[PDB]
Amino acid sequence: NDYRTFKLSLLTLAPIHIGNGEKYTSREFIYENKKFYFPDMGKFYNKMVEKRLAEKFEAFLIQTRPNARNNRLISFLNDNRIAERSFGGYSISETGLESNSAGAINEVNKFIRDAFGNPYIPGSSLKGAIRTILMNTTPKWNNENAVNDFGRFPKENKNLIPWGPKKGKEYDDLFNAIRVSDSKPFDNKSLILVQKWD
Amino acid sequence: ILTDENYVDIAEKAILKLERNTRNRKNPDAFFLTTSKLRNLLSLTSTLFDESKVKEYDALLDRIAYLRVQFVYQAGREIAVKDLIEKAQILEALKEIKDRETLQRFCRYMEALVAYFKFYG
Amino acid sequence: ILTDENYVDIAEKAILKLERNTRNRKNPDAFFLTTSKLRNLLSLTSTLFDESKVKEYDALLDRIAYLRVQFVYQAGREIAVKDLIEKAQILEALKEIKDRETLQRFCRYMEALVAYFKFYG
Amino acid sequence: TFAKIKFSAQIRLETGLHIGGSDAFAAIGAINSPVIKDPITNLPIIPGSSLKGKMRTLLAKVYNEKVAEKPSDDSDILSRLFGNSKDKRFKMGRLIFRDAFLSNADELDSLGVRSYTEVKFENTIDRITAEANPRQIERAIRNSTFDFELIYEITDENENQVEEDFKVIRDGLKLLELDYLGGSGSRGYGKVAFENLKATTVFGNYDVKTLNELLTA
Amino acid sequence: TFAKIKFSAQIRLETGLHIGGSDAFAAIGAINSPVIKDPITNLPIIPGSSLKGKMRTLLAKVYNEKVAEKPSDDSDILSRLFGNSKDKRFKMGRLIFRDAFLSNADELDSLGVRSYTEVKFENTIDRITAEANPRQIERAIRNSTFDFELIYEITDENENQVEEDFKVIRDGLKLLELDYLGGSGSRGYGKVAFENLKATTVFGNYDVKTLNELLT
RNA sequence: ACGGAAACGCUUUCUAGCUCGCUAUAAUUACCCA
Repeated sequence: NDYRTFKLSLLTLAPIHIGNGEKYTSREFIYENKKFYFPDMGKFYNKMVEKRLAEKFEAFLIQTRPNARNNRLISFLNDNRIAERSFGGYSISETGLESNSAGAINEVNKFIRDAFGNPYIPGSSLKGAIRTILMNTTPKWNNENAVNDFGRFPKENKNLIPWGPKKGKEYDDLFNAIRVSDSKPFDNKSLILVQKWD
Repeated sequence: ILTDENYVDIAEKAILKLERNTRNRKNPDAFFLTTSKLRNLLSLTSTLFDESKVKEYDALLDRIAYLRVQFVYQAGREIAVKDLIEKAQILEALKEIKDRETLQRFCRYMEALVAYFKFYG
Repeated sequence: ILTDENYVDIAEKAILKLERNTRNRKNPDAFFLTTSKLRNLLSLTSTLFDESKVKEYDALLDRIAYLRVQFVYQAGREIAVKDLIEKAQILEALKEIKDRETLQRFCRYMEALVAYFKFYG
Repeated sequence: TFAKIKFSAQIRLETGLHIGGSDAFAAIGAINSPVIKDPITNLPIIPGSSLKGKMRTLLAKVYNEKVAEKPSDDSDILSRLFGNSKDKRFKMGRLIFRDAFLSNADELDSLGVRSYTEVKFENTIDRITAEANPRQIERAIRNSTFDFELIYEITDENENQVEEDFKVIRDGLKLLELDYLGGSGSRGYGKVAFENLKATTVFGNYDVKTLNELLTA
Repeated sequence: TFAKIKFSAQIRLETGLHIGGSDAFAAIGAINSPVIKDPITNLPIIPGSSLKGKMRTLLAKVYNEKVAEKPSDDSDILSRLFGNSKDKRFKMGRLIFRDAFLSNADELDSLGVRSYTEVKFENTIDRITAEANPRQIERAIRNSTFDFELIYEITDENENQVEEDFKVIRDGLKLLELDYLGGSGSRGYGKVAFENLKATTVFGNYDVKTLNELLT
């Protein structure tokens, strides 16, 4: 067993967003209590085509009124008196910051989640994080990366770390040897939706 | 209606019948539609094509009913998409689904729009 | 157009009339076209060449339709696949396939393009 | 004599696996590394070919004195369990690896699962120009579990090598748990557990009392 | 006396069948190991030759008193049921295997199934160098069923050997259910299941109701 | 009173053995617009 293993504990000083490419729009959340409620919008439109409100919802969605308070789908619920909010999805409680005409955040990016809806950190993310550290602190991998100059200095060489099967040679592949696993999934009480600040 | 023998030509004719920069003739014929916004449109259908493959239409009818609303909301925000949901008959041909192989054909129509949009521009 | 005659002799003639790296004189005279971008289109025509031997032609109409989408989309991404589908008249040969004996002629034509792509460099 | 005994196990995934797959007619945006699935239930599969293939090459770091460079250069403990082509006596060797099928698909509806696979975005970042390169690769979900049959022939040529081979079988199963069974693997994607390691005779007469005490121990 | 009785059963499968046909030099990106397919319907066959050869070689491990170099050196229990080219008593030996012809194209089309054969994509990894070399091999899909039928002839006095021939034949069908029929085999590709094992007498007079219970 | 009559080109025989769909790869970057 040459498989020497390591256990990495990762503490979060700053908030970390990872993943998924999906984003809720500005009309796909509910801010009733101190809890942004992200519902399954298919069931939300199922429940509300039964209340004759699907045409009223289609009118709401292209309705750019001022005071963004009135454009964030709490106004559609409290306007037409919808009190049954029993949809699949999840709540994440408010920070208390990012305010007042509060609740008028616009587009959140969903954190990476597995099929159970429990979020986790994938090991491909943390392996790429490790890979920039290991590339930067090496005076063999810094030097001649930015190459070929043809299109517009277009790309890394990707071969300063020797990768591949490489016919004839033995199989080295350093970063096949480092094997980062994913995380056991944490609970989505741990998510807060910070904004961004340049 | 889009059928399995015409939708790619419909998609080409829809991407051509689509407005361009009248002014700013430095690299002209550039659309008033960007690649990110059209890939935003295709993102709505990419997570229904896989389940058109996998599972039954009677669990996807609800998600198509919300897909109508997703295209409505994207049409309302930017006027660039608003002159694409009318040129390409997207809201017309979205009501025309009723089974699996027209859901799949609609997702392929969206991919044909993205393909001809990359090909022209 | 390509008939059951010279359709392979077209494909070889398309590969020699395809642009190269005049630059990069470290194993020079190599294409801009990378062979992975071309095997991702042979993968499509290979599954159709296999299914045409079994299924009918009416049961391949959507599948064949999607071929044009990919040959458009892969052309809109790289300029190398763009002059692949321009030197080899692939979008024109795609419009010509109407029978299974013509589908298989296109599907073997793409194999000839891949065969002569590996044969030269 | 002749007997066939059957190693059952239940494969539990962890960070579930991606045994790469079929379809060329996929999409422009959707899953572009598909996983291998049943053609009829569309549930994910662990094929027995990948199980045997990882198991040989993980047992071959351990059981080859001289280095391999090919199968049919393995060391007559793996040639008899996995076959050579180039030994006269070790061609059909003694182990049949069936394809694992998804077993707990009803259990994975009591947990909130929309679909028995997941799609995972993965993004090659370029280190100069910082440009991104996304991909959506499919993998079976984490608590998926699989039936695992593995059938063993005991002829008279298994004179006293049955126990010595079952050491190797339960060494290979615990060695797959230290490695990943197909897919990215260095990025997650692999970790397999084997529970309920149970060997029963399906043909002939053989004692499975002493067999299930180097399995479960 | 003379009789011909028929063992009909249904070869369901699991980890579906590769049973190779032409290994002719295929196309460049296409299937490398095409499965054996019918000329008209283009559906798979489980032919009689594969069933007969598998069931000899699995019953040769069980019913041989002594290990045979060849089917000529098989025991008389198997030489009478599968024929022997060299024994005068056992030329044309008592069983007729028939090709099996995909009972349920309509049931599979009732399910969500496009093709009756799948192409599974597969590779070998070199041990030094770890090169990969792929494979596209065809595979008659999982829950297909196939019409299996045997014919057993009952001649002059084979009548004392009837019952303890069927104990053999049943046993052979119990060994195909533990082994694999056809290609690639030890990598999946095999599992069959004989269902509705019914023995009907077709020509002549034999009492199969005292026998159809043996096959449940 | 047909160079003819009588005569199954037939029996036996697994397209099979070996082979990881695998290698590298942070869903990321820029910061604004009316």
